[PDB]
Amino acid sequence: IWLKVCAASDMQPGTIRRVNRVGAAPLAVYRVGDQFYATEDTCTHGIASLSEGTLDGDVIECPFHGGAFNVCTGMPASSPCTVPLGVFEVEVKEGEVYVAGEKKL
Amino acid sequence: QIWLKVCAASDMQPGTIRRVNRVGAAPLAVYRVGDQFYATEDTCTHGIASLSEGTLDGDVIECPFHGGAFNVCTGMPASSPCTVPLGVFEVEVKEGEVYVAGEKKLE
Amino acid sequence: IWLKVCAASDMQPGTIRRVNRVGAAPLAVYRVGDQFYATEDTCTHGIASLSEGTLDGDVIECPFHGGAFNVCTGMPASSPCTVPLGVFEVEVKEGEVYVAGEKK
Amino acid sequence: MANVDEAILKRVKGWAPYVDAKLGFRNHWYPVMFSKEINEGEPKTLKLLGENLLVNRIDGKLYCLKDRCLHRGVQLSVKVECKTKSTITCWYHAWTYRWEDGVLCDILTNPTSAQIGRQKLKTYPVQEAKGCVFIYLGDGDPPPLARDTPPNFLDDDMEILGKNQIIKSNWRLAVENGFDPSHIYIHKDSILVKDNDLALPLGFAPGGDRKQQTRVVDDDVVGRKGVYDLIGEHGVPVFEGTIGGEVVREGAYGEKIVANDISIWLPGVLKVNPFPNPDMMQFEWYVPIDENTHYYFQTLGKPCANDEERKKYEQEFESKWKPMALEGFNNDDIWAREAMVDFYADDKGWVNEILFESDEAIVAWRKLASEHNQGIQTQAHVSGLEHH
Amino acid sequence: MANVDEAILKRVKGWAPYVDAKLGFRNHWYPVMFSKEINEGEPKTLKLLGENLLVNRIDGKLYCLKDRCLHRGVQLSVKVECKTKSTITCWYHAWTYRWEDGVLCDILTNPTSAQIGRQKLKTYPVQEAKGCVFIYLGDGDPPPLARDTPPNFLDDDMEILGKNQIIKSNWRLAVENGFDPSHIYIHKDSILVKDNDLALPLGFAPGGDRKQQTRVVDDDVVGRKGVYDLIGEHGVPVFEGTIGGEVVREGAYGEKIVANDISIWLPGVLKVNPFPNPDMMQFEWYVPIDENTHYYFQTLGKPCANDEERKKYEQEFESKWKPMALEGFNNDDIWAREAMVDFYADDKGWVNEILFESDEAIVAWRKLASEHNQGIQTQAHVSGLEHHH
Amino acid sequence: MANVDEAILKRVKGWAPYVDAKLGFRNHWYPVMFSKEINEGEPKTLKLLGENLLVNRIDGKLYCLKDRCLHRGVQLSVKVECKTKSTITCWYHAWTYRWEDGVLCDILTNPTSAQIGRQKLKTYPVQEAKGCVFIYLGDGDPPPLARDTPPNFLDDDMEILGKNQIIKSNWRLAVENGFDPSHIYIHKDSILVKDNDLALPLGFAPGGDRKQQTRVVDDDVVGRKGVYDLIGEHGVPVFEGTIGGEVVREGAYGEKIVANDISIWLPGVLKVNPFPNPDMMQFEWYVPIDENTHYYFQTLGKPCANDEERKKYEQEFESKWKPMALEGFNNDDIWAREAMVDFYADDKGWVNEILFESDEAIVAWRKLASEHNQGIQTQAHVSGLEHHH
Ligand SMILES: c1ccc2c(c1)[nH]c1ccccc12
Ligand SMILES: c1ccc2c(c1)[nH]c1ccccc12
Ligand code: FES
Ligand code: FES
Ligand code: FES
Ligand code: FES
Ligand code: FES
Ligand code: FES
Ligand SMILES: [Fe+2]
Ligand SMILES: [Fe+2]
Ligand SMILES: [Fe+2]
Repeated sequence: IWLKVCAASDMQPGTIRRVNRVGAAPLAVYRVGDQFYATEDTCTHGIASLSEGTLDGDVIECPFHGGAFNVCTGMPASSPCTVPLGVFEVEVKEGEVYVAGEKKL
Repeated sequence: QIWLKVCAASDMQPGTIRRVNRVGAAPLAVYRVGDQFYATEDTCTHGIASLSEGTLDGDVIECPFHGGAFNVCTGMPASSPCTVPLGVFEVEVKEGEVYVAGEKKLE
Repeated sequence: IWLKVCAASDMQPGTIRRVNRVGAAPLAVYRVGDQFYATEDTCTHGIASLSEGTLDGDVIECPFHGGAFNVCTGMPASSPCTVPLGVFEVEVKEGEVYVAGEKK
Repeated sequence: MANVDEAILKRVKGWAPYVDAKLGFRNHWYPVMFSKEINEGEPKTLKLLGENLLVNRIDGKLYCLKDRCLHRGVQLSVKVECKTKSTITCWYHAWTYRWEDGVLCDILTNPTSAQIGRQKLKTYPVQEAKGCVFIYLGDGDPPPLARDTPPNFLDDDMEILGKNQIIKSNWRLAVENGFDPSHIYIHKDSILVKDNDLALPLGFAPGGDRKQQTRVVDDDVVGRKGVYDLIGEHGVPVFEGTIGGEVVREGAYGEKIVANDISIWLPGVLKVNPFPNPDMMQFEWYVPIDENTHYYFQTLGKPCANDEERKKYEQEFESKWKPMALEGFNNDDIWAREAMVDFYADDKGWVNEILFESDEAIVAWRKLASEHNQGIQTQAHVSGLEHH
Repeated sequence: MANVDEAILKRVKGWAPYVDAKLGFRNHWYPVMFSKEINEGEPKTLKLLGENLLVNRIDGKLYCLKDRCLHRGVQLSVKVECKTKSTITCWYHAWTYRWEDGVLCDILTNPTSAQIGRQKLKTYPVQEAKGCVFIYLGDGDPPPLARDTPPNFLDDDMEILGKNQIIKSNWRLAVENGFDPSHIYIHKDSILVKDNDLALPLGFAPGGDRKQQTRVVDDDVVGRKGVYDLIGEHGVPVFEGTIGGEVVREGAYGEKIVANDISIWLPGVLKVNPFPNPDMMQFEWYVPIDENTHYYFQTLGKPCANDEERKKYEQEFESKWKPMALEGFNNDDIWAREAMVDFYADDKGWVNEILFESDEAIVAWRKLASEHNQGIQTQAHVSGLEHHH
Repeated sequence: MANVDEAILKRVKGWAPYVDAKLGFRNHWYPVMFSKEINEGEPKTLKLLGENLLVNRIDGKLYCLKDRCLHRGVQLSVKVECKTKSTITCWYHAWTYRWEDGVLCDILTNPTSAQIGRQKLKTYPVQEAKGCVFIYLGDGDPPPLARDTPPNFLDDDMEILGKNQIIKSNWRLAVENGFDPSHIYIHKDSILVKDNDLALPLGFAPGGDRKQQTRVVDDDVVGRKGVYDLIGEHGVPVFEGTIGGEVVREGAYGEKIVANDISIWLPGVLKVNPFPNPDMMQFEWYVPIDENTHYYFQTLGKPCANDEERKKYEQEFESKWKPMALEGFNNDDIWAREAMVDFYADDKGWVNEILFESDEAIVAWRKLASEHNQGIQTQAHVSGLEHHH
């Protein structure tokens, strides 16, 4: 049900990490200080990889057009984005970070 | 009709404006700049606006329609689009009572 | 060879003096502080006289279009000037300003 | 929402929103054509409030989609491809949208695309009433149509007929030409005056009780918002024009009394009652197309209890009303609007205009529109909303 | 004032006002038409310095009113309604003004309006001289017309005839093309050269003494300000054009000597003497209509002592001078002006131009104009002057 | 450099330089006409990257000068005056330039001017290859032409034939449409598909990863920069278009397989191989003229070992390939490009576009273009580069 991403130690606060999932679309895990979050890697406004964007607090900015999303809620934060992002549950069990195989309900 | 009774000098705080409606004649505007009183026609010369509904900035009244303005003491235009001088009416206080002339100054 | 131009003191700091030469293009001598420099006088972008321009540090600004040159290297400092100015070495000896006879 | 230089908006404190609304007011209904002009399965194009739209009739019902593909921004109308009754396929990369909800349901160039079912093309509510096509150029479920229509336009017995065309002037210049009491001076030679034996003064001057002549409506049960200029009941009919005391022109001393009352209503529709005949009414819209143009949507209403009357009216309209009134009378309004373009084109006319007494009603309208409009259309609404 | 990007204006320190005067100089007299083109009660429209104007002749006298109703800013000329001999009524709401002082004297739609007698439409002085109509596009009492006319234009016996048209180029490009000693190269094949046996070089190059060829006039008693380019007496006629030392073109070796001296005067009028004949003079104005266009007001003057001579000159003007000179010679000046539009259109040409010696006269003009003009016409003058207290 | 709102450029981090390159990329070779279009001593005008240029053929060799006199900025072409075989003289004040190096060698109106030999009119390298005229719109010594041409275009046995015209769309819209894997849908009804029995799908259902969708070439022996469209390598061709599971359209089931090889190269030239027939190739340029227009320079290449084959090919070209392919097929590309103008005209489409899978090809090009172009042409290059110390 869950996937092993990395150790909380490997990620510095404010960094991003792309999670490739063979057979399915890629995910993006963001470390906002001490809390980890995960959403679809693909920007809902196109075909850009959010993991290649810029993270400012709990907001991720797409590299293609500057659209943005709240990595916690998945909701659009900056135009041109209008379609919410698919958010996936994350959990840190014993220093390591895990991400649910399917997006939360 | 020479002098029109407006109100007690007390009924007006510094930097305020009061409209004086006259029977059979155009309205006037009495302005209190500090402890001094001045008066002009109430209708902006650039249109049909009521200057008494405008903003008083020291001794300059700004029309609410287009932002034009006049010096309340001389009646001369202070801000565009106003170009026609306002008619000025003498004001005097007799025993704490404000009075405004019924006729404007000539020149 | 050298051309005796003037006495160092004949020029106030930050001023420019035009030096005419019979049968040759006029030159401009600049006094930057207590240092002296020389270049062709005609702006390379037209017919303007740089000696009637504005001196800012070691850069002379043409009065016509605002183009400019570094009076030391002669290289353009501001558009529309593109053709380098001719530079002439200068030497001050005994309070007298001398400028090279030919560009160098 | 920032369409005009801020220095100017700061100057017109009484109605800055109105001056800023160069593209019109968003979130209001607007008539753009007549029902008879749009047939089943034949998509039609038009621009409203700067936006390119496509209207189609499917099973008798109208649907409106923004005429701009989500992909590369081309107009679908360049080459219409309606492959199934309920959809339209962009001619470029075949992105396919449903007319009913605008959802991107298929993409022929890539049936596996992750965009399918995850993007939506903008749709706008469309309603037909009195043979007129109304489009709600706004967001969210629409308010009732009556809110944006003048009183009586929707009466069951009211038979509506009219014409529409594109005029080159901002919609506001049209509005202020129409709701103007003194502008009828330009209609003193219209063939309608003589030919219909109308009683028409050169101009309706302001009577003695101003607050009685102008009536601001903001208590209408349906939510209508507008202003009345009660010229006939409070204004003064000026029939003899003078210069230096000498009569130089006279109004028309006909027997037909018309234009008893005139009213302007958001989003910008004028009602003239009664006109062009004592037993009729005129309802005309000045619909914003872009900042330089508007639709001059003219309608004439006349009660009709039966077809025989509807036909008789239908004949009088084609043979007299339309030719003599809608055109013979109003054509002069067209170039009049055009004539004000230059003064207001740079937005500075809104500051330099020198108004007089009869403009009192127009001023009331500017304030009412500023206070009660449902939104300012901006160029960003046209290109795509922007925000950080 | 602020018609051009400040960064550019700061660069042209020698003549910023001139470069900024894209709309022309306010407070100067400008010819706009000939007297015979405006008859009694025949209102005529025209744009001068960017302002729409209406001119009318009442009892023989000319009057000029701004063609823009004070009310909603429409042009009164869309539908002229001169209800009475002394007034004009706007076709819109009937505001009525007096041609004599522009006073709003009546309002047919509201006879009791308080605006009546309390508003005034802008008026401009108009004056006829030598069959030409001059409008003083300025404020306050105008100066004598003489100040804005070239010497001799107003002489008692000087008979003036001409032609006028609208040319698509800014007025300054016209001025500089006219007061340009080297541009006559474009006229080497003009039919006037051969057909009038003119002696004309390919160009007048700078003489030996510059300050001697150019004469800045600012001490003229009538107040006129201008610059002379003494090409004939101080310049060098170049008759053999060479490339690599080889002769590829020669000027004209006719007997008639013309263009001894040329001078440009504010607000922008050129005087070529003598031209196009040894016994004639040419006076031409480049009047600013807007930033992209100007009136090319051409006049040819020739002394005439009586009607017989005046009529004789008129016949010659129509049969020879107009078609052979005004058109045959100056038509090339028209497309020459148009050819410089793109370069200066963005105002960048005033910085990127690469001038040579013969342009020294033009440079002198730029300075004189910048220093002695009577005001810079701005867009605000057109829309309505602005100012915050 | 800075042709677009800075707020937009800041948003397009993946390819800001490309979005900024409104006017095209400077320092690259561009085809502008065919050799047969310019004859000996007959100068021709054209605009490239917004610059007006003049091309002449002298002693069989081509020379290019900027069509703008240094003096007052007029186009020399308004009235061409080539007075000696090696020069061109401005029609205005006779400044004369050498076609060889653009040096101001003479001034007929002032032979002793100090400007002579002290100024230089901009010149650009010009090279003829495959019957096409290429101009290096750049500064300094030009690189080999092969750097800016697709592989095989310069092959010794490659016979090149083509057509050129001006199209109303920014050059980038033309490039992206040409390299767009899914734009094939607009060609479904082309006469070429039917008359040449071509197999043509409606599009492709992508297969494999993103990196596999294209092949970027960052360096060729000659420094070429380009991208290959590999969508068909692991992608599934779509021959039956469905809507709601219902078949509403079908691709073309012809037996001729073409376009197995599609690549776009800087400065903006597409290579489709083989096309329009299994034994030939298509190389087409989208040359920037100004911000709203480009040259659609089409060429078809076919190896030919002798003069007979070249003759036959030429006959095939004029009788079939030109009308059926170049026009019959690519005409739809022309209006497709025009259809995207409005959305990108305000530069906002670069932000609001909603791309899908096949656009990976376009994205790869935007990045390659952004990373390897040799310079951004700016409006300043057109009027005159600007810089204040
Ligand atoms: C006053 C009187 C009549 C009218 C008007 C104002 N505005 C109008 C607009 C259309 C038709 C008639 C009128
Ligand atoms: C030199 C020589 C003659 C003329 C000139 C400059 N500029 C002119 C303008 C009009 C008519 C003649 C001339
Ligand atoms: S693809 Fe992310 S904002 Fe457009
Ligand atoms: S009505 Fe007062 S400034 Fe216009
Ligand atoms: S003449 Fe010096 S910058 Fe132009
Ligand atoms: S632009 Fe419509 S499907 Fe691509
Ligand atoms: S616009 Fe002239 S009277 Fe109203
Ligand atoms: S503009 Fe070419 S020589 Fe003067
Ligand atoms: Fe009307
Ligand atoms: Fe000339
Ligand atoms: Fe194509």
